[PDB]
Order: sequence, then structure tokens, then C-alpha cells
Amino acid sequence: TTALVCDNGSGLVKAGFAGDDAPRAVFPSIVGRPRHQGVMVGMGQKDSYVGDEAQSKRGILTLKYPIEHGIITNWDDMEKIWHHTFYNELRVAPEEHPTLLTEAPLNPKANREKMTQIMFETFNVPAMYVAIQAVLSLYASGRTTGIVLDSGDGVTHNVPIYEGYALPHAIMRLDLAGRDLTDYLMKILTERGYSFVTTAEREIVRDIKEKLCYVALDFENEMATAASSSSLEKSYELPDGQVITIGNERFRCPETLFQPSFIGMESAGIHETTYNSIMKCDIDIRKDLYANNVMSGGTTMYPGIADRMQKEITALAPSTMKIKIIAPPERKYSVWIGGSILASLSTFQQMWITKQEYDEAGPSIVHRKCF
Amino acid sequence: TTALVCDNGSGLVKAGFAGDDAPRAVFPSIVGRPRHQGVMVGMGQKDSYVGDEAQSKRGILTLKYPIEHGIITNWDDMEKIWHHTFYNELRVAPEEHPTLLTEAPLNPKANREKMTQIMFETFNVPAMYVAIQAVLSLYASGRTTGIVLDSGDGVTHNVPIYEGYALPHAIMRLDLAGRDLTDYLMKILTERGYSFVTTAEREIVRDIKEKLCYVALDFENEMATAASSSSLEKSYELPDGQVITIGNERFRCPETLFQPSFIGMESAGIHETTYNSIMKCDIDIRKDLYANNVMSGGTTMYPGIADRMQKEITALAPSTMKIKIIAPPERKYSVWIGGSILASLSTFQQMWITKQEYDEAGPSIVHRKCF
Amino acid sequence: TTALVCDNGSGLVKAGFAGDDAPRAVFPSIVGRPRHQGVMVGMGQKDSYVGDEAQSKRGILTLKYPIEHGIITNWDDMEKIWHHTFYNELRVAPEEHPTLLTEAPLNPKANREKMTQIMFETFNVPAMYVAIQAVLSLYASGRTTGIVLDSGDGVTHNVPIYEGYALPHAIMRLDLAGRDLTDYLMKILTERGYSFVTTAEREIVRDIKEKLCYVALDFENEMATAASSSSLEKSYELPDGQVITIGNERFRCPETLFQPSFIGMESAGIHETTYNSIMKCDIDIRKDLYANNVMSGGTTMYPGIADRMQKEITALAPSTMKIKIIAPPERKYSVWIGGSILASLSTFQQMWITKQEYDEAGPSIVHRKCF
Amino acid sequence: TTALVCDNGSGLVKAGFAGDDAPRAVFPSIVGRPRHQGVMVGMGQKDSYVGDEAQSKRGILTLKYPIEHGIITNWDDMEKIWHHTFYNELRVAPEEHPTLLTEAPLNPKANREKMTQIMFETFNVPAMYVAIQAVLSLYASGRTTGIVLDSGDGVTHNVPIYEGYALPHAIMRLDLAGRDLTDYLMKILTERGYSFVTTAEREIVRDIKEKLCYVALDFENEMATAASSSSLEKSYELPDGQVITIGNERFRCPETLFQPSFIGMESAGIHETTYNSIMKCDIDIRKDLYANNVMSGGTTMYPGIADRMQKEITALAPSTMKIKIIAPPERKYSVWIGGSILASLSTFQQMWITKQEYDEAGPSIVHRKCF
Amino acid sequence: TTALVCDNGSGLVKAGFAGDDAPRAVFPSIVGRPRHQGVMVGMGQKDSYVGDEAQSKRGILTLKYPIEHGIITNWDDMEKIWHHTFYNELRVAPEEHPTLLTEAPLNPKANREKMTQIMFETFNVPAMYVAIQAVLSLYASGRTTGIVLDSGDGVTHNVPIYEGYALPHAIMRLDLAGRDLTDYLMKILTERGYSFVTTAEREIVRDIKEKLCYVALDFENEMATAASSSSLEKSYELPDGQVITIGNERFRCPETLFQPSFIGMESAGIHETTYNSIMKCDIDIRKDLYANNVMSGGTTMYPGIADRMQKEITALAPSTMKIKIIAPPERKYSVWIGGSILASLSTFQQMWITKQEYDEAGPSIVHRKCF
Ligand SMILES: Nc1ncnc2c1ncn2[C@@H]1O[C@H](COP(=O)(O)OP(=O)(O)O)[C@@H](O)[C@H]1O
Ligand SMILES: Nc1ncnc2c1ncn2[C@@H]1O[C@H](COP(=O)(O)OP(=O)(O)O)[C@@H](O)[C@H]1O
Ligand SMILES: Nc1ncnc2c1ncn2[C@@H]1O[C@H](COP(=O)(O)OP(=O)(O)O)[C@@H](O)[C@H]1O
Ligand SMILES: Nc1ncnc2c1ncn2[C@@H]1O[C@H](COP(=O)(O)OP(=O)(O)O)[C@@H](O)[C@H]1O
Ligand SMILES: Nc1ncnc2c1ncn2[C@@H]1O[C@H](COP(=O)(O)OP(=O)(O)O)[C@@H](O)[C@H]1O
Ligand SMILES: [Mg+2]
Ligand SMILES: [Mg+2]
Ligand SMILES: [Mg+2]
Ligand SMILES: [Mg+2]
Ligand SMILES: [Mg+2]
Repeated sequence: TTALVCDNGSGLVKAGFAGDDAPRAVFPSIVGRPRHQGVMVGMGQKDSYVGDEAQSKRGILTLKYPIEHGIITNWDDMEKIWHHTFYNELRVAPEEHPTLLTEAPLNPKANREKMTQIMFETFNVPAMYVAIQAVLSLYASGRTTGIVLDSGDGVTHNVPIYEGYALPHAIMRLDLAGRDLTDYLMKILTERGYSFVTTAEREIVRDIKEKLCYVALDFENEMATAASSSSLEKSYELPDGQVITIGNERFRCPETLFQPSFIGMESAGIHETTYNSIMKCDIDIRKDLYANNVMSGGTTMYPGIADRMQKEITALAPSTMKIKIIAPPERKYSVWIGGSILASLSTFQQMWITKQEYDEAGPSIVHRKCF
Repeated sequence: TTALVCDNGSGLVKAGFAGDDAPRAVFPSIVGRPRHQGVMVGMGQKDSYVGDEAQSKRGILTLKYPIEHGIITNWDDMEKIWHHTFYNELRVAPEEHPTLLTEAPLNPKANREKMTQIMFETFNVPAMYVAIQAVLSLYASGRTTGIVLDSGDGVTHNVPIYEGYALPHAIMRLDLAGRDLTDYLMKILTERGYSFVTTAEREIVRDIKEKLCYVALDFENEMATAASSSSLEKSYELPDGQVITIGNERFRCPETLFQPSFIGMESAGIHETTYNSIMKCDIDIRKDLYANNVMSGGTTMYPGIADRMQKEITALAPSTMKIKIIAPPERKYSVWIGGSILASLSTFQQMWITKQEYDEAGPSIVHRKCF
Repeated sequence: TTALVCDNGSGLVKAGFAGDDAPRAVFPSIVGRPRHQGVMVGMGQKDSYVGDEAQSKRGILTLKYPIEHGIITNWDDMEKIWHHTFYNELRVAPEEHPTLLTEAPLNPKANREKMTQIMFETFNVPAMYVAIQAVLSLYASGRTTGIVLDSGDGVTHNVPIYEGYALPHAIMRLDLAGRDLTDYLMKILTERGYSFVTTAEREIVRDIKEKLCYVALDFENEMATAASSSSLEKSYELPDGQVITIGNERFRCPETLFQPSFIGMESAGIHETTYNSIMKCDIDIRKDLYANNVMSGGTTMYPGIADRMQKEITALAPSTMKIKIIAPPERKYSVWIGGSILASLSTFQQMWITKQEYDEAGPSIVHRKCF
Repeated sequence: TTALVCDNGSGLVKAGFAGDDAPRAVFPSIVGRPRHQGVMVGMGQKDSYVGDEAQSKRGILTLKYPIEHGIITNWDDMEKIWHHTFYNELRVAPEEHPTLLTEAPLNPKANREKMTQIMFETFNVPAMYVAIQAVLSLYASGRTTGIVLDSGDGVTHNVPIYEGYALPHAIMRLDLAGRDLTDYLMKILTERGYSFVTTAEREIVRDIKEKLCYVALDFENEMATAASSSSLEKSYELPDGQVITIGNERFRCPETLFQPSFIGMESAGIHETTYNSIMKCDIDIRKDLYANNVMSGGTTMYPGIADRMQKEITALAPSTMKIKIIAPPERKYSVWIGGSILASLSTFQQMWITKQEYDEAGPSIVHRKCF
Repeated sequence: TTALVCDNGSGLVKAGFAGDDAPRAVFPSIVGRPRHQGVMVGMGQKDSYVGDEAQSKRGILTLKYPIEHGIITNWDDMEKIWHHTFYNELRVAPEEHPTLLTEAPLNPKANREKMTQIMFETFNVPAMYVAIQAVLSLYASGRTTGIVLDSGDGVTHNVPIYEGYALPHAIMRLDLAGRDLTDYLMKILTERGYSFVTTAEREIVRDIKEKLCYVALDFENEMATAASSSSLEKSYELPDGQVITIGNERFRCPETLFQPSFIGMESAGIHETTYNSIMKCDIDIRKDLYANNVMSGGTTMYPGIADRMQKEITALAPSTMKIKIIAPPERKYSVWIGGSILASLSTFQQMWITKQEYDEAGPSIVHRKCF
């Protein structure tokens, strides 16, 4: 039979079937609830809205994200979202399709324990498996060597792999991703007089960010150019017809990835994190790691991010080494693509967590069965 | 020489001289214009009235506030008010006294740019400086550690400071202040048959609010007590001799600070905003922030507001931490007091924005010179 | 006159006077610098903090260790720390007191060359000397026979001595010490949901480790016991009032000493290193080495480390030999104690590196004068 | 038919066919096993790697040498290496080719007994023979008189032969060879800040040693020259792009052959060992031994070793005697060359240990059949 | 007064006083010097160790024998040993006690000349005398007829005496003694995997030899028995706790006395040497020589040596003659016993070499005064 692949990200939900080349269902990972009082009678109004329906009537709802920083904080909302994916989007019965789930490294173990418990108790999937997203990204890339820089909506992590062997002591994690960039853009848009406060306005700011932001090759020169001329200014139209203009905020927002101190964080940029992860590996494998930098996730879709990353890593690495940044045009769904590839493998079918094993071993089977 | 300190708030204007302990001039920040047709000849009537004069003949004028939400919307009226303060109230020549101005955080930059331009072009002040009101409140408090909750007439903001170092990523702003409370009281007074519509009636309602309103320690119990008995009812006399009676509207109006949903806002209460600002700071400085909650502004003068804030924050913070709310009896003028203290410092005299620097660097000198 | 003894470790600084039985000054070897922007004026804030002062205001500073793995990487910070020790802690003038310094074996020679250059040029000490820390530990033990296992914050080394004669071909070194254990504990605390990232949080994790960790006599049995029951779980209170609970991480962290593969190292455990060092010595001196195992350093202060070491070495050594582990209660300062003992010897005064010898022979005099 | 010649050294394996002038297969004598955890599925990864394959993926493996000091310590690994040589390198069937093996003198007898047992039981060679490596070196030299100084990777031995007659009472052995030199170079490279610890780093250090080391004609003068000038310094590039610089360590490493006390050994140098072996022979044969010093093995390939040996022996021997050191350019494979020559002799075919003799006489036939 | 008797052997020193029945001081004839570098200060370490003190700290010293083959090769070490005997062992003043010394026959004359010169110049003995050790052995035996077979540590000699008359043309000498046996045992212990190389390991091997070796009555039958069964195998415990097992090496080592070709010597066995010495005497004295074979020295203390000697000589001598081997249980000190007996004789006091005779006749007086 066919197996389901679900990539439960912080912001988006990517669901589909193993063997396909693109997710069947992609929609925001939000749940909305009304915040006003209803006066019409017989409208058949619901008490909650999930996905694109919540984004539709977002002017009267309060939107909540069940996942923050790759960690599920609301489990009732997560069950609602999983039910939505399984019934109203994929339109399948989760009793005959094994389901493949993803998770960021260095997460709490209770997260995956509860994921397995919900999958086997609330739903009746015959088997399930939890895979590291960077491994799936490297599967999608078609290679078995390289360090993967995955940046989605909640977390950013690096995982180096040499010959199918992972070096877990060199895995580095960062709680700086797209949502922090959206909040920073919201904060810095107030300098021009634009005030976005509500969650619906947060969605507006997210759309502005993902439609008008880019990474500058040289930050100081770009700031000087923006200050001098006005060619970098762009206009955006609000839903009510108002037009706002954005100048240096276009590239000041993605700059937080390379200078996390813009949002009060002491951590290092993504380039320095990648270099530190590489330098924690064996000296004989560093050359192949320098030439196989793989990027994945929505936050890696900014224009000019790959060139900036290559420039920074070249400035860090020695001159003799060759630095290659591998950013496929479909890296926004590379985790799901690799998950589908892994679930479609003939030799992978012996590593599913079957129902009998879960019943005999409790929810702790996931730790020993899954890396 | 002596330097001027001007606290241009949304509702009130606090002006005076550095080194004093109280503002010299305090008057409403309104400009009035006649709305009827004159029949007497030779009365020497003016076309505009500023300050207490407008409040005197408010039965024949239309009153306008030049500032909404800490942002100056009318600049001709603001110039009129500044001229009033400099000539008819302080009775000084603004050419030999440096002037210290205040501004709320996260305001548009054009606001302070135009403030500097007006101060250096319309008037001829030798130097000027713009300071954050929360920093001045902490100066007045006599301490260099703590989170300040300033609530005036247009805005409410929180600014945490540990050892003279501000954490700008933890600053939170709220466009809910005294004017919204006055509008809400006007709206809810119609339930008893009292209809106030005009701007002069808005001043009447503001006086009723600031003379008869208080914050309830427990809102539901207070509502039950008001419904059961009649001891909470108070009487107010209108200018024409009519007497109105107010019941649960006395504490239903200030409750909007802790439940902003009463006026259709999705934001969180002041207690939750303070807790969120504290939790955005470093873990090693949170203990000193919990014990140094400083309140300032006119909107913090409601009876029982400090006890309610302490109760809510204690309910939010862990049991081991000690919560102290610092509400001095003179917190209505603490911003001006701190501004005077800062302007009277010997080591502060090197940070004035002199006329030559403004001339060479344009109106953009304020951003680099002032935090 | 009196001579100074300074034990410049990776984590701690132990300074004092020769002839005493305890260091006069002990404080962390860190330098902190502000990472936020200051708003108060006239606070007299400094640009750097050294020692306990940095640990005080660690919520607003970035902390750096000038020494990694017993090698000084930052020399300006090291000069700052030495100035701190000489002036603000010992309160003496380093021009009439000869200073005794310590260093780990198999260090770069430029390290001690620059140490001598700084001591004779930046300061004006009349004489100085560099001693191996294991020799000082054996001096403190009061015996002249035995192999010393010194483990501080950056390095772990073994040095066997028979009759005052060292066997340098049997000296073994290991770059696994307390800082690696702190990093491993930080990494494995994320499994329970606790995220410590900043340097101040690194200090928090170090305190948790040194107040709640121990060495298990049998690792697998301890893991089984921790999995079955909950008697091994302990609670710790964070500075902000939050309480965290630690289970098997209490003994999983010190286990890295005996199984260095937990942090991706191919090296052997401390017991195997000690056995290999003993087996590299002459057959006629091995019996006295088996019965004189001396431990020193802070990393040797874990509960149950001595019993585990004895058990492992007994399992390695032949049955007839007698294994004794000598772990005095004051082994945390045994290097300093032995240095004081050596500096107080009457027959040692002829081996100081005087100023004239340094002037005539350059900084290379340390190699020929010191072992 | 053709007979196989296998020179199982400590570091290298030299295999081929009798009658040829060069070994067919030369590769390191190592077996590698993974030390990390695999995450890719379907890679077809092996559990062990032998030879150059282990040297390829050495950044993720732990490398072990089955032979130390000419003595086989691991027999499963030795069987793996023999299978590799017989199948993946020579690509022959070891059932119709008699195999000639080599062994150092004064080895344990169980070593050759087990070699014969493995050759006749695990494989089915029709016949086999064990020859002394010095005799094969003298065969390759084309002469039947002289003392042979063979130094490979584990052992160094001297064997004097006059007219085809060996003097076994004058054979001298030394457990100081290339591996000790590699370990010493690793130890003394830490003085410049370079730290090599892992087995792969041991291979790196071995490459540095065999590409940058030489024997100084006069050690003290060379040390003075290296200290004074900098013309003796050379640079080496690490696999990750880092560049290291080596000074007097180039000739300080090979000096251990003439001064074994550098690594804590009480033995005498190779020159003194050769002189002592010569002086243990009859007085009438010493003159021909002085003029037929033959060197063999990889450790004899250092530049300037032959001149130094001649100088030392001339200083030891009387003035009238003539000292000649015979170091052919192909002495790295002279043992294999002599073994091929011996196996290709028509008169040697009667001294093979046939299968019937082994079956009737047990594994002890090797002692009586082979010298 | 009392006279001193000193038996300066190759391995042992036997000193005492004339008239006693056992030597007062017996200790090894070695001098040790440190070979490592000292790190402790104030240990009062010496630069040389003599006797049992050298055997104590032999794991850090290099041991040298001043005497090889009964010939003194190092004279500074010999002076050190003589000073040790005279002061730290006998505790007497060598100025009032005449000293009796011993020497092997057919030694260089310069040996005894320098012995006399040292005794009369470095020390101030009133008189001295050099006696042949075989004559002293025959004195100890209490008879004046017979051939003496003395075998110590360096030499083996035969001296036949008939009626107090020596036949110097029949004296035979052999440079095969205990030290050669120790070296042979060291060489043949490598066949079982035991490697002893250092001088301290030479002492270990000497102890093993003198505690586990014996002479086989029939060598070939003993070899067959050892090969067949395992009852001849014995175990020995090394100082570090390791246990070694010795089989046919127990009797293969003493066999070198009867088959000197085992160590590459062309000479004849001790039995054949004794027979040849007897056959060089007059035919009328051979019968009394056949029946008075006297053995002395440590090398004659092997079990079964006397029976083997009797069997061999009986096989050589004609059937009618009666062969008696006289091996007293105290033959290890028979030379010293006979020297004491000779020095205690009243009629011997006229043959001392007085100081005046030495002064007038130079060091050559010993040749004419002593046989
Ligand atoms: N073209 C784009 N440019 C910049 N940011 C983008 C773009 N597309 C998506 N993003 C950001 O990436 C995030 C989605 O990343 P995704 O890979 O779905 O994360 P997750 O794996 O956690 O679901 C969104 O928050 C969005 O703001
Ligand atoms: N005693 C009081 N009780 C309740 N509200 C008050 C009281 N005094 C003043 N206010 C309110 O506070 C506002 C003035 O606050 P102020 O600090 O002057 O604001 P700003 O700093 O913007 O001028 C007025 O709108 C008034 O309604
Ligand atoms: N009681 C304890 N238990 C476990 N670890 C400890 C204890 N006390 C100190 N340590 C660790 O030992 C280190 C200090 O060791 P120290 O001997 O000062 O090293 P150094 O000689 O390099 O200064 C610290 O990093 C600390 O984490
Ligand atoms: N050109 C060279 N210079 C110095 N050392 C070398 C050189 N070539 C090889 N070696 C050393 O010699 C050793 C190989 O010697 P080899 O004769 O193969 O020993 P074996 O007979 O035990 O296999 C290696 O360990 C290597 O370090
Ligand atoms: N019981 C014994 N069995 C075998 N050999 C012995 C025994 N006792 C001593 N020896 C050997 O005899 C030697 C000592 O002989 P000794 O008579 O002291 O010689 P010397 O007269 O030259 O000092 C030692 O080298 C020792 O190895
Ligand atoms: Mg994702
Ligand atoms: Mg204000
Ligand atoms: Mg230390
Ligand atoms: Mg070889
Ligand atoms: Mg003797």
C-alpha cells in the first residue's frame, strides 16, 4: 500500500503520499477562534477554524500557532490540525497507511513520545516513524555526504554527514527562524508609521516579508546605498487599499540571520554556526563537508542568501578549500521530498514501528527505533 | 544658564526649568476655535484659544488635540501650543535656554525629526535633546534597575533596565491609555440615560472619570457587590445644575486596562504585558526586575491600581520571586522630574545636540545622538 | 622575602603566598564585556569585568575564557586577569616577590616563553619559575613515588615518578576535562526541555554539574535503576525561580571521563590511560606505581570517582598487585599547595630564573632552566 | 607452476609472484571499523575495511595494526588481511600456488606455528616455507657474505653471514623501528602547537615523517644550525587546508635510531649494535663483514642514513679496516626480491613443507624444516 | 692482628676476616647510575649506587659489571667497590689489616700489578698477597691432592695438584661461566614470548636461572621427556605480577657447560677439559687425580651437575680407575674459606708482601712473590 508523509513544521503543514514529487496539501499551521459576539441566528458558525479557512476569516478570529520552535505547545490544537490533514485535505482513512513524521534534532523526548502516542491511540495507523529533517534533506539532494543547513519557521539546525554516518557531537541548533524575522519586521515597520499588532496583521507582515525581503551581499554598503538613493524602496498594498512603502527594512530583516544581536541574542550567525559544526568533525572529512553545503527550508528562500553564505564561509575557511553552497529551487519542500524517498525505499520497510512493538514496549520504543 | 524641560504629552503639557522639583506650567494640550457666528462688534475676539483659555469658553468652541497616541498629527496646532508654553506660560525667550523634550518609544522617526526641525528653525534654541520617558521615570525614582510601566493619555509602554543598560528587544508598547478610557466611559454612560457627544462634553466626562473612577481588586466580586447593594453609587453635578449618578461604571472603565477586549482590542492587559517584557530579558536579571516595578503617568493614578497589578503579577510570576510595585505619590510628574534631574547633571552637558551639529548633519542628527 | 604562587588554570585562578596552606584568592578565570546599549548617564560603567564581578553582572555581559585546554589563547585578557590577581585580590606590588607559575605538560613552548616575557616585561618580578602541576601535586601528597592523575578544567594528564626521577616517555595527556563535561551536560539537558545557550547559562549549567553530578560505580546498573525507579531524580532552582529536575543526567555527564566516545572522541578513558602510562615504565618500578595513584584537580571531586577508578584499574592490573587510589579531601588545591611547598624550600632558591639570566639569554631561558 | 611470495611486515604488505622484480600488491597492513552511527539506509556499508580502502575513509574509522614488533597480536585481522591479499589484490586461488612467508629472527615459535596452521587449514596451499628476512635481503644483494641491517616498521635486526653459513650467536634484535619514530614525531610536534591524537592523525604524522625527515650527519651541529638560521624549516599542508611548519623535528625524529634514549630505551644505537654483532664473530671473518654492511627496509630510506652509519662504524672499527655500507635504491623491497629469487631457484624446490609432511608431523614441522 | 680476605669475583664480592668460617659481606659486584631526569628537589640523590643498593633501585639505573672474565675492565668502578667493601660493609680501616686477594690463573699480569698498586697507594694496607683460587679451594677441601674445577661468574679453570706441587703445564682455562649462561637463557626465553633486554631484566633472568635451572643426566632423553609430557614445566612470577612458564629451558641453559657449541664456541666441555688436564700429568699421579675431583664456585651449584660430571669422566677414563667428584654443600664459598685458612696459618706470615718490599721493588714484586 501507500504510506503517508507528513512534515509538521512550525508554520506550514506539508502532507502527501510516498512516491510523489510534491506535497498534496500545504496550508498554514494555525487554529482560529472568534473574538466578537455573533448576532445572526442560523449561520451555522463553527467554534474553530483550521488552515486556510482561518486565514480567510482572519479579521474576526484570534490565530494561534500550536508549534513554537519545533516544539508542540498545544496538543488539542495539534490534534485538530492532524485531523484536518487526514480528513479534509488528504481525504484518507489513517488506519491502513503508515505515516512518516519529522522532527528537529535536540528536541525534548516527550515531544516524540506524545507524537507516537497520539498517532497510535487517537488514530490507528499501522506503523509510524520519526526522521530527522536534515537527513531527509540530504536524501532529497541525492547525496550521502555533506552538512545540511535547514531553516524553517521555528528552528535552524546543522547536521554533518560523511558516508551515511552522522556525527551527532557536531550538530548545532538555533532558535532563530522565520517567525523571529516576522516579529522583527513588525517591530521595525513602526519607524515609518505603520502599526501592525493583531495576529491577522502578523499574517499581513509575514506576507510583506516573504514578498519584499532579500539578503544583502554587503550590509554596510547596502545601508549606505539605501540612505543615499531611493531605488531600493518598494510599495505594498494593504487589504483595505492603503499603500505602504518599505526602504532598508527589506534587507534589515533577513540580516538578523547573520547578526542575531539585532533581536537581542548572543548566538552566532548561520555562517559561523556552519563553520563551527564543520570544525567539530574529523580533519579527514572536512574537505568533503566544505564542498557539500546543503540548504533547505522556507527561510533559505531569500534572494542572495546563498551568495552571502558562500562569501562568509569562504572568508572563514582556508583559501585552499573549495566552498559550494547547494540551494536547489525546490528546497522549500526538500524535507518532504526526502521523506517520500525514504518511505518509498524497499529496504526501509523493516524499520517501521509496528503496532505490536508499540503495544509491548510503550511510547518509549521511538527512542530506540528512531535516531 | 538654566535649561527648559518640556513634557509634551497627549493630554497635558508639563513645562518648567531644570533643577526644580515641580513643573512651572501644566495645562491641557488643546486648541479651540469658535463654531458659532458672532454678533457683537468690538469684542476683540480671537480666532483660536490654547490651553486653559480654551477650557474656559468651551461651550462655544470646537476642541482639537494636536497629539494622538504620542504622535503629533497637527503641526500648526503643535506650534501654537509650543508658542503658548514658551511665551504666555513660562514667559521666557527660547534663544538662550536649551530645551529637553520627551517621546514615547517605537514612535515614527519623522516625529522627532520634525520636532528637532521646529525647535531649531521656528525657535532658536541653542541645543535640544529627546529622551525616552521611561528612562526619565527611572531617573526620578532614584534607581538604575527596574521595568517602568508608563501610562499617560495616548500610549502605554514598558522599558526594562538592569544596570543602566536598556534591553530594547523587551520594550513593549500599547495604544490604550486615558483617552480610550474616557471614550469608553462616554459610551457606557448612555446606559443610564446620560448623553455626552460634544468635545466639551468629552471634557466633562474626563473630569467625571478622573474624579470618580477606581480599579477593583476583584472585578467579578465588585460587579456582584454593585448589583446587590447600592453603596458603590456616587453622584456628580453637571455645570448646568443637573445631577447624574454612576454605579458600576466607576470601576468598569479602568478595567479596560486589564481586559482590553472591552473596547474591541485583541491585545493583552498591562500585567501580562509587563510579565512578557520581563520574560524577554536574561534569566540572571529577572529577579531584580520582578522587585522594581515602577509606575508613572496620570493613568496610573486610579485607586487600587497598584494592588491589582501586584496581585496579577504575583499570580503570573513564580512563588519564590518577590514582586514589588513602586508607585510614588508624585508619579503623575515623574517623567518631568527625571527630565529635570537629567538636564541638571554636570556630565550630561556634553550630549546636547548643538546648533552647529544640526546645521552640518540635517535633522537626522537626532537618531544618532539620541537613543 | 615572601614569594607568590599562582596556579593559572583553565577555569579557576588560585593565587597566594608561599608558606601558606590555602590560596588567598580563588575566583573564576573569565573576562566579561557588555552586550547591550547603556541609557543611564553618569553610572561610571566599566568596559570590562574580571572575576567574581563578571559573574555578578553576567546577565548583561558576554563572558570569555582566556585559556582553553591549558593554552592561553587571549593574551590581553590574560594580562587583565594577572593584573586583577596582583592588585585587586592579593593587593601586592609584583616587583619584590618572585612568582611561581604552573603549566600542563606537553604544552606549546611559546606558551611558557610568552608567560616569562609578560612576567619580566609587563610586570617586574625579580624572578620566576614554571613547574609541572603533577610534580607539585606529588609534593603536596608528601611522597616522591607515584603516578599523578591531574584533571582540572581544560586538560587531564598522567605523570609517573619513582624516586624523584620522572619518566617523560610515559607521560600521557588528554584534552577532556570539566569544560567538556559542562558542554555535554548542556547538550543532554535539552532532552527534558531545558535550553541553556548563553555564556551566563553556561555558568548556570556548570553550577548544576558541580552541585548535582556523581560517578556511578556500575554505569549500566545505574541506568537500569534510574529507568525503573525515580529515587535518583533531584531538583534545582534557577535564578528566576524556575525549578528543573535532573534524572540520569546526574551520572551520564561524569561518565564521559571513562567513555570519551560520548562526546565523539576516539581516546581512551582515564583508567586505561593510567594503566597504559604505568605499563610504559620499567618492570621493577610498576609495583610502587600501582600502589601510589594520586588524584588532583576539581574534576576529581565527583562522588564515587575514586572507587570507580580503583575498580577499573584492579580489573586491568594483575590480581597479585595492590591498587591504591590516593584522593585527599583537599586535592582541589593540591597543585597550589605543592607549589607553595616547593617555593618555601631552602634548597630551591638557587633554581629561580633571575632577571639577569633572562636579560642575557632571552625568553628561551625557561626551557633549559625548567623541566 | 608459479609460487607466491608474501612479505607480511608490521606496516606494509608486499605480495606478488616468484620470478618478478617488484611486488604486485603493496598496501598498508591495517583494518578499520566504523566508530560513528549510520543514518542513511541502503548504503550497503561494510563492517570492516582492509588496506587502502581503510585509508580512504579513515575520518570515520578506527584503525588497528594486526602486527606489532613483527609479532601477530590479532589473528582474525591477520586472516582478514591474508584473504584480502589472496583475493582482492592478487586475484588468485591459494590452492595451487605454494606460498613463501617471512619472519623476523628471535620471534616466538607459536607465531610461525600458527602461521603454518592458518596457511594449511584456513587456506589450502600445497606447500609453504618461512624464511629469515635478512637472508632474503642478502639474496637480493647478490652476495653470500655480509651483515644485514634490516629495519622495517616493527623490528630492527642484524644477521651476519660469511660463506652461506650463519652465526646465530651474533644475531642481534631491536624493537625500535618506524612506528616508534612516528610516535616520537607525534609527541614532539606538540611543542609547536600541533595536536595529532587519532589513528587517522597517526597516518597523517607518518606521511609527514616519511616526506620531511632525514638523518643528520652531525646531530649537535645540525641542532645549532637549526637554532641559528631558518633554512631547515619546511611546510606541510594538512588535508583540511591548514599548513604546519616543522623545524628541527625533521632530523630529531630519525636521531632516535642512533640515540634510543630519546624514547626512554636503555639499548644501543644501530651502529653500536652492528659493531657488537661483528665483534661476536670469528676474527678471520671480521674483515669481510666490515666491508659488506647491507641495509634494507623502509626505515633505512631516510636521507643521509648511510653516510652517518659509515661514519659511526668507521669511528668504532680500527683504522686499517675498510667500511662499506651497501644501500641499494630498491632496499625498501629487498626482502621480497630475495624471497622471489629464493622461490625461483631450481634447487630450492626440495625444501618446501608439503601438505603430507604437515599432516603427519603437526604444526611443529616448521621448526625442523625452516631455520 | 686480624687479616682481611677478599674474593673479588666477576659477579659476587666475598669479604670477611681470616679465621672465620663464612664471609661477612656478600653482595653483587655492580655499580649503578641514573638514566632518567630528576624532578624532585632536595631528595639528596647520589650519582652512583654500589651493591645491594643498586639492586634495590634497579628500575631507574644502568648497571655495569667492573669485572668481565676475571679481568678488571673498569678501575674507577673497582675502586668504588673496594671502598664500599672496606667501609660500608666490613666497617674497618684498611691500614692495620693485611688483605688477601684472589685471581684466576692465566690472567694478564697488569691485572695483579694494578691490584697491588691500588692496594698500596689508594689504600694503605700493611701487606697484601694474591693467591690462585683453585689452591684456596683445595685448602678448603682439607686435602693436598687433586684437580680442582672452579666455575664462578666469568671463568672456569682446572688446576691439578699432587703433593702440594702444582703442574702449571696442565692448567686449563675456559671463558664460559654463569654470565654466559644468563645471556643464553635470555636469548632462549624469547621463544616463548618473554623479552628481557635491560640490565635490570638481566638481573631478573639471573634470578630465574639460579632458582629454576638444573643439569640433566641425559640431555636427549630429557628433551624427549620435556617434549612428550609437561611435568618439567615450572612457573615464575615477575616483579610486576606477570607469571612466566619455563619448560626445557630449565636444563637447556646449564647444558652449555658440556656443549659449549650452543653459544658458538669451539671449545670442549668441562668434563673433557678435566680429562685433558688429567692426561697432561705424569702417569704415576693420574690415579690419585681421578679420585680427587673437587668442584667449587656458584656455577657448580646446579642440581645434578656432579652426577653428570662423574658419568662423563667415567665414560672417558679407563674402567679400572675410580672416579670421585667432591662437591661440598658449601663450595659456593670454598675459595674464601681456603683463603681464610691460608691467611690464618702461622707459617704463612713470612710470605706477605710488606710495604717496604713494594716500595723498593715497584709493582712487579707480586710476580716473584706470588705464584
Ligand atoms: N520566498 C520566501 N522568502 C522569505 N521567507 C519565506 C519565503 N517563503 C517562506 N518563507 C518563510 O519561511 C517560513 C516557512 O518555512 P517552512 O520550511 O515551511 O518551515 P517549517 O518547516 O517549520 O514549516 C514562513 O514563516 C515564511 O515566513
Ligand atoms: N486621578 C486620576 N485618576 C484617573 N485618571 C487620571 C487622574 N489624573 C489624570 N488622569 C488621566 O491621565 C491623563 C493624563 O496623563 P498624563 O501623564 O498627563 O499623560 P501624558 O503624559 O500623555 O500627558 C488624562 O487623560 C486623565 O484622564
Ligand atoms: N565538586 C565538584 N564536582 C564536580 N566538578 C567540579 C567540582 N568542583 C569543581 N569542579 C569542576 O572542576 C573545574 C575546576 O577545576 P580546577 O582544578 O580549578 O581546574 P584548573 O586547574 O584548570 O583551574 C570546574 O570547571 C568545575 O566544573
Ligand atoms: N622514504 C622514507 N623515509 C622514512 N621512512 C620511511 C620511508 N618510507 C617508508 N618509511 C617507513 O618505513 C616503514 C615501512 O617499512 P617496511 O620495510 O614496509 O616495514 P615492514 O617490513 O615491517 O613492512 C613505514 O612505517 C614508514 O614509516
Ligand atoms: N644455585 C645456583 N644455581 C645455578 N647458578 C648459580 C647458583 N648460585 C649462583 N649461581 C651463579 O653463579 C654465579 C656466582 O658465582 P661466584 O662463585 O660468585 O662467581 P665469582 O667467583 O666469579 O664471584 C652467579 O652468576 C650465578 O648466576
Ligand atoms: Mg521543517
Ligand atoms: Mg507622558
Ligand atoms: Mg590546574
Ligand atoms: Mg619487513
Ligand atoms: Mg671466584
